[PDB]
Amino acid sequence: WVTPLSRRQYLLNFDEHGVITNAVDCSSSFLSEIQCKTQSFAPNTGVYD
Amino acid sequence: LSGVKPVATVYRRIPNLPDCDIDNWLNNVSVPSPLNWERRIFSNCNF
Amino acid sequence: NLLYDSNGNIIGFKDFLTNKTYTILPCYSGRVSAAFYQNSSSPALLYRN
Amino acid sequence: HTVCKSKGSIRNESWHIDSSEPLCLFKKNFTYNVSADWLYFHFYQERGV
Amino acid sequence: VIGDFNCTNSFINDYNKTIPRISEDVVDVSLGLGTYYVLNRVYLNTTLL
Ligand SMILES: *[C@@H]1O[C@H](CO)[C@@H](O[C@@H]2O[C@H](CO)[C@@H](O)[C@H](O)[C@H]2NC(C)=O)[C@H](O)[C@H]1NC(C)=O
Ligand SMILES: *[C@@H]1O[C@H](CO)[C@@H](O[C@@H]2O[C@H](CO)[C@@H](O)[C@H](O)[C@H]2NC(C)=O)[C@H](O)[C@H]1NC(C)=O
Ligand SMILES: *[C@@H]1O[C@H](CO)[C@@H](O[C@@H]2O[C@H](CO)[C@@H](O)[C@H](O)[C@H]2NC(C)=O)[C@H](O)[C@H]1NC(C)=O
Ligand SMILES: *[C@@H]1O[C@H](CO)[C@@H](O)[C@H](O)[C@H]1NC(C)=O
Repeated sequence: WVTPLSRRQYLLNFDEHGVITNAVDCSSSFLSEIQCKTQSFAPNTGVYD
Repeated sequence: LSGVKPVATVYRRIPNLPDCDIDNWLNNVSVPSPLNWERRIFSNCNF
Repeated sequence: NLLYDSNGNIIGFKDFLTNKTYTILPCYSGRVSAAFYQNSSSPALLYRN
Repeated sequence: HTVCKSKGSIRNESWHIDSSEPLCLFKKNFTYNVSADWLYFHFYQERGV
Repeated sequence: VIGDFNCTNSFINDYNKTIPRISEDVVDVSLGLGTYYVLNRVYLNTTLL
């Protein structure tokens, strides 16, 4: 199986042992864009444009 | 007031090509005669 | 073989020849605060912190 | 084409013809799990690298 | 057509019933599938973009 690639922007979470736990594609949904612009998986309460 | 570069440098890099291993072929247990003079070409390696 | 932080700098590495780890520490680079009178031979230096 | 080495085939492996060893820039062997089920790879280039 | 040298012409035909198939699965980067580690960098307990 082959799929094309594109220059995207992803957010990576590292644990204490340096193992990637979860990732969020910033071009998937609006909550993903909020997590991208806040640089965190638990964004605070606010109005994001 | 004002706020030197030491010449000591540390250069480490992983090689991209294997070793030539010329000493293994020269120290072989089989020594060819002057009439044979076997030949081995070494290329794309580090020595 | 290298250790990086969230800011993007390197703070450690591993040697593949001796199998020993190290921590890269930044080197000192600071200035001196000197107090000088109207007519004096040498001012008074102060290395802060 | 690629010829099976476990059970053989009717053809011979022929994908390059070189009398001597050509100029190479990279050469290294890697090992993986033989009993694996699926493999994943990533190939890309940027700025000639 | 890849190369420009004649190496074998034993059995060459024109088959016209070979169509690639499309998989039924999609890309899911939630658990980490589809993401790759950095070249040689290690990150411990950090969230990197
Ligand atoms: C550094 O650690 C690596 C990993 O264990 C060592 O590589 C091993 O060396 C032994 C001895 O020859 C082999 O039996 C293993 O198969 C090697 N493992 C791998 C993954 O290559 C290496 O020798 C160590 N280096 C030093 C200087 O101690
Ligand atoms: C990587 O592995 C391949 C396959 O095991 C090696 O190719 C072999 O090379 C030897 C020496 O030239 C030949 O006698 C064998 O017939 C080759 N095997 C195959 C399947 O082609 C290759 O040399 C290895 N590379 C390194 C750098 O060790
Ligand atoms: C991993 O990182 C988290 C987030 O920075 C650390 O959690 C903080 O720990 C400090 C010290 O105990 C607390 O004062 C903060 O309130 C914590 N923040 C959160 C959001 O929990 C955690 O300690 C780190 N773990 C290790 C082993 O370094
Ligand atoms: C290779 O994969 C099989 C099946 O997934 C597994 O049982 C085996 O432990 C793996 N080998 C190693 C060295 O982990």
